[PDB]
Amino acid sequence: CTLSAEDKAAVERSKMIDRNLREDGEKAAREVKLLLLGADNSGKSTIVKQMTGIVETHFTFKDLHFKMFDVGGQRSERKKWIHCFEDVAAIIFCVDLSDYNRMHESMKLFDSICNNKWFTDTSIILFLNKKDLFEEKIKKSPLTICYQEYAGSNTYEEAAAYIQCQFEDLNKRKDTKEIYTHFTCATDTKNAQFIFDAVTDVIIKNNLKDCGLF
Amino acid sequence: VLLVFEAKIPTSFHRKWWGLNLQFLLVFLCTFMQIVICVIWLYTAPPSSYR
Amino acid sequence: KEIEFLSWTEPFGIALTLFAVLGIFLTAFVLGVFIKFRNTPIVKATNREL
Repeated sequence: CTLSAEDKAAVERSKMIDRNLREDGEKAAREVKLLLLGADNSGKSTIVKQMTGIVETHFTFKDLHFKMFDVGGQRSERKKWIHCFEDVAAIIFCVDLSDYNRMHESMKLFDSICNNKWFTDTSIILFLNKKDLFEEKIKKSPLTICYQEYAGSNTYEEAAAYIQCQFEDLNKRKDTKEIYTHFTCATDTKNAQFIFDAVTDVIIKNNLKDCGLF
Repeated sequence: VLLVFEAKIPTSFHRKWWGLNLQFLLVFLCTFMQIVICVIWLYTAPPSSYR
Repeated sequence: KEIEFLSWTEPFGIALTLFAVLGIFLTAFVLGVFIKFRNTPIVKATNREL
């Protein structure tokens, strides 16, 4: 080499920094990122019992780390900060079944997020929170409160089926995404397991798509 | 197909052992032994017609 | 003396040649159908180039 001693020492320092960057990147690679969205009353803050900037939550279930980001605090225009979340595994959308106006702007937000120009290859885990409470409420009063055009009996089955069919029918990019809908019980113990299953399935689909086998 | 389906790692973007066109190289590597044996056979003892 | 070998004109040779030609045609048809429906999920599931 034509270097001096100090130049060689600087090169050695740079190599050490490169090694540290490699280890940190490989460590950060072993994680799953989720975009937690929904109304303020949806219950997103209590979605997983395992537990102003972006709201961040982290949990590990069955040897898999998950970082959920809530970005409802950011009240600026979403167009100029939504591209920072294009490289995430899935969008977890929580809907409040009981409240009617809440679920209405929940449909608005669902359509807005699903029809973005960035999230054209990402899927939604749709948690229909407040299942049985809204079931009793719909026993008391029909779904005509918000879904006025909808015609159905007072049974919970028809109303819940219509609501799920709606929330899946606002979707337009059905070619490269798939919604995973889950009726959320008050004491549901399958939430983390459901997220695990959905993440594994979508990662398998991602392998299939890059390898061209899908 | 097996390697793609089995790996549970979230970071499966690494494709240095599967995908792209390395599969063609592996096929050629498998057939290289037969090519070599045929070459040696035809250079050291060629078969010939007999009456 | 008579010379003995497998022949192109003896009946067994004709049968073997016909069977080989039939196999060639069958594989050609398979390749043609694969190329025609190249962008379909069943065809993409099996590695197309391979």
